[PDB]
Amino acid sequence: LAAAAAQAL
Repeated sequence: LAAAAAQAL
């Protein structure tokens, strides 16, 4: 999940 979120940017 942390990576999914980071992907926003």
